[PDB]
Amino acid sequence: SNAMLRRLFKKKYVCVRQYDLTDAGAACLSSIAQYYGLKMSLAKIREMTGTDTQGTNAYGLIHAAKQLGFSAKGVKASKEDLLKDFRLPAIANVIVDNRLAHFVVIYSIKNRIITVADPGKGIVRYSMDDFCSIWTGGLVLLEPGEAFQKG
Amino acid sequence: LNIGRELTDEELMEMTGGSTFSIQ
Repeated sequence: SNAMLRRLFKKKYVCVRQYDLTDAGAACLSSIAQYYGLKMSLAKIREMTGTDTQGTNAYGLIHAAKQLGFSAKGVKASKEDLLKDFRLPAIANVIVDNRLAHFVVIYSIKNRIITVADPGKGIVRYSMDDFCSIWTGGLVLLEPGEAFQKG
Repeated sequence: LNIGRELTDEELMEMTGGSTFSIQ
């Protein structure tokens, strides 16, 4: 017994307190951070990312994350890539009916179903058909750390 | 994770999570 001290060997629910729907961008960043134990609240993330209440852009999000030492990259991946090496909590850009733009946190994509954590919703799982309809493109992939595998 | 390289800033400026499109 005690072969390996698995850090966070259990899945938990990150209870992020929502304020406004524009906070969604900061709430996403918060969700991933707190998921790995990093105490970064969407409130503090809002002032960190320079959250614009008319257009919270991914440009500010990624830079502020990296200011925390939390490495992030803004990449473009297609639906086919979702079935490749997608195993990240990630801030993806979705636009509903070309009207309302929000960020959703991707957890994993399996059986053509994309498991997302929408800051405005609970835990919703969209099929490729549903997801690609609103998801134009744009994923801010987040690194849980640099050499965080070590201890 | 390394999926690829990051794109131009304009792509990130285009990406938004609290914005509204089709302004009309």
